[PDB]
Amino acid sequence: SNAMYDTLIIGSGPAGMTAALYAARSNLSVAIIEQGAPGGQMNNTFDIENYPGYDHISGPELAMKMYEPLEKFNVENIYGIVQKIENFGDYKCVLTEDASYEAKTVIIATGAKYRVLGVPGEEYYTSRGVSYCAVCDGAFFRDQDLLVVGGGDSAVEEAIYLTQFAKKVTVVHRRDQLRAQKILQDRAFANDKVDFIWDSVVKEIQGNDIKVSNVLIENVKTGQVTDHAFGGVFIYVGMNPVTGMVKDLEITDSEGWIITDDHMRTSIPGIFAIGDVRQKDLRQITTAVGDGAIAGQGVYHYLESF
Amino acid sequence: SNAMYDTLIIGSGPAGMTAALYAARSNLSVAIIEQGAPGGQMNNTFDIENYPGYDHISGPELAMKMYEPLEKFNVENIYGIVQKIENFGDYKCVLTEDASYEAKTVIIATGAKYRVLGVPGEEYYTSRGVSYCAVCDGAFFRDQDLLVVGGGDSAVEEAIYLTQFAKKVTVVHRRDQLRAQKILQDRAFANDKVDFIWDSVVKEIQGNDIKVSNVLIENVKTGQVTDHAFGGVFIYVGMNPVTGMVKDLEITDSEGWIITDDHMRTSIPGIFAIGDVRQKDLRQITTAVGDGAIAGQGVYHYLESF
Ligand SMILES: Cc1cc2nc3c(=O)[nH]c(=O)nc-3n(C[C@H](O)[C@H](O)[C@H](O)COP(=O)(O)OP(=O)(O)OC[C@H]3O[C@@H](n4cnc5c(N)ncnc54)[C@H](O)[C@@H]3O)c2cc1C
Ligand SMILES: Cc1cc2nc3c(=O)[nH]c(=O)nc-3n(C[C@H](O)[C@H](O)[C@H](O)COP(=O)(O)OP(=O)(O)OC[C@H]3O[C@@H](n4cnc5c(N)ncnc54)[C@H](O)[C@@H]3O)c2cc1C
Repeated sequence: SNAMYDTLIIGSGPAGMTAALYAARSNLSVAIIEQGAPGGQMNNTFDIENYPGYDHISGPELAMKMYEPLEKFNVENIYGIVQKIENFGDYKCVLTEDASYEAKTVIIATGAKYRVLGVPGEEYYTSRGVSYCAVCDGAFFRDQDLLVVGGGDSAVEEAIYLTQFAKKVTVVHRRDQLRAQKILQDRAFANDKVDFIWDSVVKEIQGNDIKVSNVLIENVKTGQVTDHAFGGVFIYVGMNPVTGMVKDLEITDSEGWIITDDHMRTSIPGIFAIGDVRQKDLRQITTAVGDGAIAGQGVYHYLESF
Repeated sequence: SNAMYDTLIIGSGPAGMTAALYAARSNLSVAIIEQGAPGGQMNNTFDIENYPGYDHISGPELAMKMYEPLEKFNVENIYGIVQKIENFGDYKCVLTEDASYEAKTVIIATGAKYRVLGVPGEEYYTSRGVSYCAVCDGAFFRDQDLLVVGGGDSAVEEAIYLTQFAKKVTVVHRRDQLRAQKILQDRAFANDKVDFIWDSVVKEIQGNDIKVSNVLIENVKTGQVTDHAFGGVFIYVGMNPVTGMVKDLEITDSEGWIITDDHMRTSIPGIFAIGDVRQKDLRQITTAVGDGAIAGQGVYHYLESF
């Protein structure tokens, strides 16, 4: 089994860990290849209040509470940064920067990464006033003032979604026009709680080491900086799926997200994808948990029908 | 909102409760109509070890740990047994045996019910040696003897899945032939750890008030009873989706499971179905949690595009 696993799972987020739980619980050889801390994007989240069974919990302690039940089920944890996964039909290879492992099934759970703005203080106050997920932390900033960065569909729709909690939502954008659909533009201009600052760029995010308190906004045309008071900032600039190690396999779309079906299975038989690395709409721990369960239990079926 | 909810959720299992969590967290009027105890089929499960974030936990305490965070989010809990849900386009009605409520969206989370055998002691030792779910409690009965009831695809495949933990698996069936596919029949006859008892019916399940210890098996041809020692019994006879209150809507299949797509939405716009009441393959708390999250967050989108 060391020479050839029943399942190797690339990634240790909620998805990968759930697939490992189900697959190993079914008495299969399971190993997770993880670059760094078990938890993924979770280790960057202050508080989480939309995972059922937990009123409130932080990223790291929930990651550990998901990881520790794996040792009981013989999940072998392997450090590594996967560079390539190649298919051989009856078996597949997964290559490290210094090792390489064989498995009958590969489950891809590498997730994605929120693109960033490049602003001093955004790293600092991330998940403390800075957020890239309105569905995620929007309910924490009730009756406060929020700043939304962007001018596409994502920024506008996430802004009017944020109107469900905040007293006011202002969006910044480095231009005088929106590139979003005219329907959502009209919907935004119609909502009272949203106003916008045109031809401007976020210069720097400032707070009191605890929360975000204010942001310095620079105007691209004039060049002068003015400070504004905001309880929160939400930025959406796009996201990067971690799919560099499956470019050879033609399982991704144009933007690089892996294509699967109801059963988490890929156009390549034996390889599955779960979680946020997937083509999907709602990217949450609850969705990654559903997904991971489906792949972990599907591994047994694929192996049995052999 | 009392006269017309943003969302009414029929059912209080993991699915319904997760949809209520997400929908209410998005600042929407949410009420759950539940017949009885919050938890659904969970309140019948001894131990659960495949829900991420919890090493081991019982049905009731996990149900409560999922329910209590709802009061914080203004989820209104309404007792009732839904008899009919009718559609009016912009709005829908949900009828009790004595009341009736209007909502802009209905989420159907009524789940299903495991059909039973009608045997004395099966009720008693349910989830204590009696189980209707091999994926669920199969990993508890490692290196023991297990009895599988049935002769279709479900019984055979669940039996050879049970070979991954048990030392031996014997299946009972009231006939001399199997009605399963010949491929799975051959696969079963090929496995060493499975043997079968033909032309027999389970007469009664017996134990020590804690575990299942033995079962009395009657032969349909002779009529004589013989006792056999089994650590576990797993029965699959089919399942009944709770879809009596949506017969009018043509959203079910021939067997009565609700048809949805990726987004949990039904052929009827505004009505969603989640959890085990759905047409799906893997029915777990993790799948119901994914599903419920998707519907709860989709309610906001459907309402906004109005
Ligand atoms: C600021 C912020 C706030 C959030 N708020 C919430 C919230 O309120 N609620 C909520 O439910 N979720 C929240 N999330 C999490 C969100 O749901 C994520 O999308 C989710 O954690 C993704 O899970 P996943 O397992 O699919 O992917 P991830 O957890 O992102 O998986 C990434 C993992 O893959 C590994 N990996 C990647 N490439 C390689 C490689 N080549 N080799 C080896 N390992 C590799 C990484 O090391 C990491 O462990 C938040 C995230 C962030 C960043
Ligand atoms: C013996 C047993 C063992 C199990 N073991 C496991 C396990 O190991 N792991 C695991 O993850 N899960 C386990 N389960 C649970 C399984 O995953 C279930 O399929 C799951 O709980 C279904 O969730 P759901 O919300 O989709 O449906 P359910 O939880 O079944 O939803 C049923 C709910 O709908 C309500 N309802 C139905 N009709 C009406 C109506 N007309 N009006 C009002 N309310 C109505 C009921 O009152 C109930 O609250 C087990 C279940 C059983 C019975």
